[PDB]
Amino acid sequence: GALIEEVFADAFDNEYIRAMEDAALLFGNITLTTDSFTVKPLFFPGGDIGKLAVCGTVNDASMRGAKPLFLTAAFIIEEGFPVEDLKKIVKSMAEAAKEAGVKIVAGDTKVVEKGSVDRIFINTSGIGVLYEGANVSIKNAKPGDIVLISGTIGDHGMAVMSAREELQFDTPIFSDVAPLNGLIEKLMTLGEAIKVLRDPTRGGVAEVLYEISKMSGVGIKIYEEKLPVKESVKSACEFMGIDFLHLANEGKVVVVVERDYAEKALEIMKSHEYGKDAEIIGEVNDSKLVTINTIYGTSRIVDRP
Amino acid sequence: GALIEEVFADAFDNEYIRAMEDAALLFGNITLTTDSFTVKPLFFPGGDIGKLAVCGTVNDASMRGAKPLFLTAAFIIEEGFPVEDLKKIVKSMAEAAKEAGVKIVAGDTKVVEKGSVDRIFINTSGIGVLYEGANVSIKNAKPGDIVLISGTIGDHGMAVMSAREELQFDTPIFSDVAPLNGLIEKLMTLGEAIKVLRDPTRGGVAEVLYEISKMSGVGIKIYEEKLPVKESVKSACEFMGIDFLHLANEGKVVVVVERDYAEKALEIMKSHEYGKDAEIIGEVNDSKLVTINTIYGTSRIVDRP
Amino acid sequence: RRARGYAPQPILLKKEVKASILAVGGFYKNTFCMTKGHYAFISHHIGDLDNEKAFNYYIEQIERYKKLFRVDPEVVAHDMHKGYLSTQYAKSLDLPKIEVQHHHAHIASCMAEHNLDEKVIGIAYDGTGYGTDGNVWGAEILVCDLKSFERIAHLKYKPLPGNELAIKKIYRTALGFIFDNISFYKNFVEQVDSRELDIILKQIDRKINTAYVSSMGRFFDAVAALIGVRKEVLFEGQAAMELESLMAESEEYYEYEILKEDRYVIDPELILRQIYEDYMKGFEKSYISAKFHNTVVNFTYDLANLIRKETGINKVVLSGGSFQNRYLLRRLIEKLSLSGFEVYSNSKVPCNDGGISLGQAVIANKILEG
Ligand SMILES: [Fe+3]
Ligand SMILES: [Mg+2]
Ligand SMILES: [Mg+2]
Repeated sequence: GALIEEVFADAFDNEYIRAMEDAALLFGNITLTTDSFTVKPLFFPGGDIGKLAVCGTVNDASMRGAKPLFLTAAFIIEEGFPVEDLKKIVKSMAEAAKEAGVKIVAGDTKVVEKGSVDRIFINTSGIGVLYEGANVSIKNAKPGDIVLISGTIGDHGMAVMSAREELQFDTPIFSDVAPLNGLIEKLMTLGEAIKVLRDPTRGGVAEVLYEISKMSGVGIKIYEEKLPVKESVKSACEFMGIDFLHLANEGKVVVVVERDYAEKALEIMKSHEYGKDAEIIGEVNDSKLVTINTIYGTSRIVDRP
Repeated sequence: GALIEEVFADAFDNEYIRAMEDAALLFGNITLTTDSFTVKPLFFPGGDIGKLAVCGTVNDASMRGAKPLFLTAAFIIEEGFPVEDLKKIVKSMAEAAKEAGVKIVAGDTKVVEKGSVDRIFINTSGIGVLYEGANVSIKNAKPGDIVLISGTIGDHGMAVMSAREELQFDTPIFSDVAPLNGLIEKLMTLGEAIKVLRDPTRGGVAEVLYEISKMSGVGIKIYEEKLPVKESVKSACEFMGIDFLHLANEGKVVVVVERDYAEKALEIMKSHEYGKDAEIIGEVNDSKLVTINTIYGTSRIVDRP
Repeated sequence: RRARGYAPQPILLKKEVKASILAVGGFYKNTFCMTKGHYAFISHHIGDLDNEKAFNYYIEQIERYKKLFRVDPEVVAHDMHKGYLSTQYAKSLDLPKIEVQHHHAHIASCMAEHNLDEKVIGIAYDGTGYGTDGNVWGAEILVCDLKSFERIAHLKYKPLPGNELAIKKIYRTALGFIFDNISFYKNFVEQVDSRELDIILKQIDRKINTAYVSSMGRFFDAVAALIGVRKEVLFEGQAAMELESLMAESEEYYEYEILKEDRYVIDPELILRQIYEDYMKGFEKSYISAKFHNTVVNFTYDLANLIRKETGINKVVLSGGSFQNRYLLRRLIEKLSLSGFEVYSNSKVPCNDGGISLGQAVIANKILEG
């Protein structure tokens, strides 16, 4: 019941906030985002808090149809946090910024008493610049649009779950942490035909679709058979009765496009290193509902996390 | 302690980081800064973590001779933190932003398990727009330039320490937390003549002078009988063995100006509500040394905190 | 103070210098030292390095000594303390750096004088020096050669509330020393301003601007404050000297206890109790002082014997500013000598911080060639 985001929305109420975008669009051409990173454990299969802190903000800074350029990095560190772990985190941050073609230009470091923070938190903010004819917003979905996902669903969520709760599986699960600004850059070739871009992080794919529905004032239909998911994630969830639609991702983007450009958007993704498992997964409805079709045509509402 | 900001310097080595500025100057035009706020208590005489979170960033975004416009706010909150405490913090933020002529345009909110954060941490990032002909930097000082301070030295540092540790003095000490963007704007009438602006936050005035010294390649002489201090702070320090130059300030700016324009800079500070106590406190020399002249002219070197 | 008529004459070394070394010295009573050949070129007295005219003078002389003796430094040796000017100047130089612990330097400055190059019992007593554990040292017994040191004995750490303020207002030093046993010193503590006291006790409790000290200088200050010699000084060590002058002739001492854990430790507060009891009984300052001096002499003697027993080492080095105390030096040399020790102290350079740079030089030299 974190109705803290309701208190936030009341006090900082304005056009930018009401919009509920991945990033604010300022001056018409530059974008601004911020995110905190509180993941435990700090080091997990496929990544760490450092790579996460960069990628997430690089991603958020692109979701508006933008090339991310500059980042801030704020570190809040526990007294006596092992410095060799810190060197590893910082290194991972350096590597991710380099791959993303981004630079950390400002920052802060605060050290707090032992026990005032579990080891280390990191906040990053990001600045990006909009491409020529970019118009990407959670408000932009119209009925008839196609919904795509850039790759498999539920990697990160299940990976940190597995490491954090010591759950052994038949196959180890790795996090999908990646900067997607390169993939987004190739998508933004399609200009205005790209309508919505969002990374399904906290709350997974399900939450994104609902956010698209709420803000665009539309519905979304997805197809069970068309949803990409690694077998390791599939059976891990099937063992615990979890819906992978609710697990977080950190190397994926949900894309809404014009009907005629969907085939092109898929091929643009499939020809990119982080887009090999991309699929057309659904369609934007007239209904203000979020529904999933199984094999043979059995419709049911997607439940909210 | 400060072995951490060292790791920060080496792995994020670029042209912006190495400049060690209050805020990065991007596109030759906009400023970018971030800062985290971890102060205890959350509510103290003359302000709170909310006012502080906004004012500190508004100020840093202004420090390159710029107008602050847009802020981000990120919250890391401990599970079970009283919502009534949070409304009050957030209200102070919205009022501060209102005063500084600024908007919170993007944010984040994270809830963590009990004992993982001590109540609430806030990070704020900010962007501002540079004024015309504004060339303000930590590197810009030169032999002959005049050093000035916006007001009384040490108010915040002592106020918070006094509230936290419950230290009883003859006169209670109140924080100086205030948005200085307005004073900065009226100061920027003399663009180009203004060389350095920096708020003497953690580390005090002493640290600011050492930061100007290292980065401009200059020495700074200050004079004791010219330093503005509140009587209650003078006394508080005298009872504890503490140099008021080492204490944090949150409503002050240290300004470095061309000799000829120094007088006009003081006058316009005196005509603003946050610069009535302002004074000319010394000058820039080629000695590469930071010194203080006590009553009867004794040239002690200023101690680094 | 080694200056006119002694400087710029060097200190002669037995083995020739491996590589040219500049030792920057410390803070108080600064001298620098340049090595070349069989000579360590220690500077004349420069003074306390805390002001512009002192620093300029310091710079100019380094350059002047280079020209006068054709020395070009290949490595800088500095004190571990991060706040000394001598340390910052050593930081700014584009040379490799060797940091040396203050009291290790003291002991080595005496060793250089007698051309010693073996593990010795180093008794370093002074006011302040930055220790490797981050705390203030000054009442140390070390097992050291010129390469490294092991810390075998010290006094129990006491809070020094307000730092430099407590060194001026030495009644504050007394408060830190007696802190965890306040109620016993009722008469002295009652005469502390109620507002200031509350602040001081909070300073200690919450660790605000309060260093933990092991220090012979501070020990003396606490005694001087408790027994009404002086509440406030005009210079560091003023109470120390006055306490030595007023002392009477006596053999009496106080009961002390040597607790062994990780290393040998002595609680000074345990000695202050008896001191205060004597003062409350109306005993003469002169008598108390004499007893206190003998207590120090006796516990240092007993500590030397214990260390000799466990290690086999028979050479004792006496250095640090405290040994400017004539009684403390004479008496300790004799007590130890009459017990079989080979005892060494400073003569060519001071036992105070004036001797630091010579010790810095020879330690950094052993490090390089070794
Ligand atoms: Fe010393
Ligand atoms: Mg996002
Ligand atoms: Mg600043």
